[PDB]
Amino acid sequence: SEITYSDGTVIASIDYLYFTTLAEAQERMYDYLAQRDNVSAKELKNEATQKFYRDLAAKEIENGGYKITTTIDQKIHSAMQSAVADYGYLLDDGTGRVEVGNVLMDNQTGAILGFVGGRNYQENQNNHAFDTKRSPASTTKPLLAYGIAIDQGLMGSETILSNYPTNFANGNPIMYANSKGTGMMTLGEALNYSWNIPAYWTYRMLRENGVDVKGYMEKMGYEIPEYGIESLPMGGGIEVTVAQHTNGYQTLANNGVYHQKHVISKIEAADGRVVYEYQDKPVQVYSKATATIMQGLLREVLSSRVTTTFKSNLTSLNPTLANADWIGKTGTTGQDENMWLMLSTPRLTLGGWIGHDDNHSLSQQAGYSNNSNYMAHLVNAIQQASPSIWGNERFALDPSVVKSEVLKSTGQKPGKVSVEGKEVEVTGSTVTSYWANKSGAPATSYRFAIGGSDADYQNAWSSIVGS
Amino acid sequence: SEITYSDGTVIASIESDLLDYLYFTTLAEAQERMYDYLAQRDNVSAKELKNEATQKFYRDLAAKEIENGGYKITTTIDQKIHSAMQSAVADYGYLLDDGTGRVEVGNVLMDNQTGAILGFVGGRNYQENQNNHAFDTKRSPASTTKPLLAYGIAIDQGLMGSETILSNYPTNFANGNPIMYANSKGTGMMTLGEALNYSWNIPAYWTYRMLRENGVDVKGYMEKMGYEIPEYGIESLPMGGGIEVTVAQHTNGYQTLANNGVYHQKHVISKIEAADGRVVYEYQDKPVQVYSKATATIMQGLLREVLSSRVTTTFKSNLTSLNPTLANADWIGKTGTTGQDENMWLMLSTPRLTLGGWIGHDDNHSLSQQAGYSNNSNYMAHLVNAIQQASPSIWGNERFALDPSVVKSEVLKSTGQKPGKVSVEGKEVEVTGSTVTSYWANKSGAPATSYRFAIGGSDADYQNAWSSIVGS
Ligand SMILES: *[B-](O)(O)CNC(=O)c1ccccc1Cl
Ligand SMILES: *[B-](O)(O)CNC(=O)c1ccccc1Cl
Ligand SMILES: [Cl-]
Ligand SMILES: [Cl-]
Ligand SMILES: [Cl-]
Ligand SMILES: [Cl-]
Ligand SMILES: [Cl-]
Ligand SMILES: [Cl-]
Ligand SMILES: [Cl-]
Ligand SMILES: [Cl-]
Ligand SMILES: [Cl-]
Ligand SMILES: [Cl-]
Ligand SMILES: [Cl-]
Ligand SMILES: [Cl-]
Ligand SMILES: [Cl-]
Ligand SMILES: [Cl-]
Ligand SMILES: [Cl-]
Ligand SMILES: [Cl-]
Ligand SMILES: [Cl-]
Ligand SMILES: [Cl-]
Ligand code: NA
Ligand code: NA
Repeated sequence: SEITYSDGTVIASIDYLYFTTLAEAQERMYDYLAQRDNVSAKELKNEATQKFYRDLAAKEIENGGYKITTTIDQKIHSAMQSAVADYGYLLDDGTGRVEVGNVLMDNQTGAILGFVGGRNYQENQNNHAFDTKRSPASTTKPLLAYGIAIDQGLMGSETILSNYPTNFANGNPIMYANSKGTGMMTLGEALNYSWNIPAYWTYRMLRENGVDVKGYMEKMGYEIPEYGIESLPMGGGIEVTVAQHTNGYQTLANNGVYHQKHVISKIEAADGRVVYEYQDKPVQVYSKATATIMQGLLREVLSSRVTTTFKSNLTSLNPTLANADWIGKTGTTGQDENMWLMLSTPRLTLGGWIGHDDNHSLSQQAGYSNNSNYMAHLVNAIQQASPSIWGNERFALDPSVVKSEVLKSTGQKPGKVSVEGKEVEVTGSTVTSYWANKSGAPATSYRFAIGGSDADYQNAWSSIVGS
Repeated sequence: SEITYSDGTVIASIESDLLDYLYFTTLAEAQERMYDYLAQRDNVSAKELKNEATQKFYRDLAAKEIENGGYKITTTIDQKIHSAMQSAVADYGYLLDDGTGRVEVGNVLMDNQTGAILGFVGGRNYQENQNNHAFDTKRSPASTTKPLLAYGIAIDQGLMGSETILSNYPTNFANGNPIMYANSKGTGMMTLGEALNYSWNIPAYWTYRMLRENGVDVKGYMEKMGYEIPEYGIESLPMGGGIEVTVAQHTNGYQTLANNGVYHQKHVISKIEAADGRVVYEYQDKPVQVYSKATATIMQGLLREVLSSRVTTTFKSNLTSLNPTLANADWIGKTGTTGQDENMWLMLSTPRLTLGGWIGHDDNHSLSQQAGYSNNSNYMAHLVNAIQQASPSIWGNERFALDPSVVKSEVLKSTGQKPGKVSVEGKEVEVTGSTVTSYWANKSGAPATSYRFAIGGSDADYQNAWSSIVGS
């Protein structure tokens, strides 16, 4: 039995590359054998059956004469190994040795071209790309809060949300770093800064409208045991591998269309019948309008440089590659335990995590600076190895996107609002807001933003009233 | 006659003209030193020397003396470094072109302890454009003025400390126009750290306004650093309004802050000696304490955060990517941007060196929006690295640190002054809250909180501020 690269080159006969691809090879054989023997999912639920079928899948691979075709690009995977050997030291920050996981994924197929499993398989065998699960934190926000709210037509690109101080149900303040919050802001600013309260209100709105949020997340392969959590949009109650989470940003980057992640393409018996072949099941999870609007937002998350120095780092390493159409989002857990940076061009998504195996804190700036700088170095290694793999294509608004002229101040169409009895003529600076519904944005009404108390609205309307 | 590098290697021999940047700059300055020495030797008075045909005669005589004579001219120019600077601009200059044309450039590397100029960049390519953008060009230093003319003086005079609050509330010039910053009429109260990081304008306006109300001799300070500003009675002076400088002079103001407040006059010539042994000129060390050590070291701490905040420069990010270990040196700096983005400045120091940097167009037209935020910052990280590669210890590993004379005060985040009770317009109030350490350069430290706790701000501003404070 043999395991090969995408081109056919032998990886090995039956150091992360071996164990990862063999393991997935095995899971594939497992499904196949259980299918071959008509084991129902009840018996499959059973633990000693599980052990038996696992063992049988493994021997079937050793004893069989199987050709196992992987999706791994040798040059690219190899360059990624070198990148982490050469530049992994950039992660270490005086909190101990910082572990890393990266998965490089073709956005149009979901194939995985290469990955980084950890700083050094010899030193530490944990596989941080495929096995370790950590809260994805704020990188949850585009997928589960904002993207869904837009796809449902509850929100456009320049909609306003409350970042006024507010409490969880226990009465503790919702915090972001040191801040209890500020006031109204646009989706764009909420996203660039990664504020927490606007995300809380958004998911709260989705529950109020009874939106099938599980539907969305499950179509991307996400398994979240409990959706009834106030901090869910922030990453609370969620734990994901780098591979699975990469698959989510693949969905946004591929114009809303999911392709299931995979590292095994084909398994052929000695006589050459396919025991397993990868079967494309493209799923439209977000509308093309919603995914393309989200792309324009996530472009500016990087551009703005508020929570990541990535675009600066990359410019200094390779100004040409800095000009590809990068979009992305960062994540940071509450005690700086885990940092994420997810990056896409139209062709590829590169998911990246860092943290400690025992879950203890990183440095304040581990995500903003170190992982950003390490990931720029990695992206540049992938380029050198395979020089047009990223592409210079641009993300663009889908024709079905609807434009609205809204007031900058309310994110809604200008007109008459009643403000404590005195009805007023809301006028002023306007912007183009992008929506994914039919009618675009509504007329401005008193409760114009996502979230906010009465005290907040009093206060906010006061400022707008300074006409 | 020969001009050499600091180590004695010959840059060039000087011959009469028939009828790069490095040659003409050093020659032009050698000539200025010979001018001084000839007027001297002939006892011409500096009033006699205001006679204009007399400038001409003594300038021509100084040119001739060098041409004819057998003079050894020792410059301060470090050959490997200067050479690395010329390669860096040739290799990375293109990073400055942003779509508005051929972006010109001036850089001056200075030793903070002596004022010696180790190297410079005169421009993009002497053979295409001979204008010397390091020594000749004068442009507004824009916001890079603020630490020198506004905040550093106010701290020095005891009128403000590291965590003093200043107004950024909307305010007008005397002519009724709003003071603008980018596109913003302003915000509210903010710390000195925030005013400096974002480079707001209203806090500098109020700072200079204070200095003027106090009768502070701002001119005294600036002139001790060699700055020539014809009119100090300008509202926007602390933003760079009514100031034009060369990169060499302006690098010298930053050298003064970096050197714990002690100015050394910039120079490119260290010695002229004749074949017979006469030393016709030798650089005389003349250190001047322009700001106190407490002020300069306080200012150093704030300028460290200007760069690390990355608000108006990507520099520390660019440099981290090029050379992480070099990025860990103790960098401090300030950016400048003129109103229409005509001119971008970035000034950088470690304890050992100051590197000034300007970009812009010879004809003064606009650069792109991010020319200084990103392009200059990235080109200068490349320059700082090339200097490093040429001379790996030259930037040094020393840290900037508070002088012992600095006075520390425990102060309210919200007011910048000691906690206590305040006349909040009938209803005496007890001000409590978040505490921070504030550094002062005086004897006594910060005040107890007064009603008017900030630099600047109207009656209505203070109603607004105090209302929001009290809400605890
Ligand atoms: B975001 O990563 O910028 C901020 N996220 C959080 O604060 C978050 C992360 C994990 C669990 C819960 C929360 Cl609120
Ligand atoms: B600073 O460069 O960030 C802001 N400075 C200016 O706005 C300025 C520049 C030159 C002349 C006058 C002004 Cl206000
Ligand atoms: Cl590997
Ligand atoms: Cl391959
Ligand atoms: Cl809580
Ligand atoms: Cl749900
Ligand atoms: Cl999952
Ligand atoms: Cl639920
Ligand atoms: Cl697979
Ligand atoms: Cl950018
Ligand atoms: Cl609709
Ligand atoms: Cl030169
Ligand atoms: Cl004066
Ligand atoms: Cl001057
Ligand atoms: Cl005056
Ligand atoms: Cl000189
Ligand atoms: Cl002689
Ligand atoms: Cl830093
Ligand atoms: Cl940056
Ligand atoms: Cl005190
Ligand atoms: Na984040
Ligand atoms: Na500036």
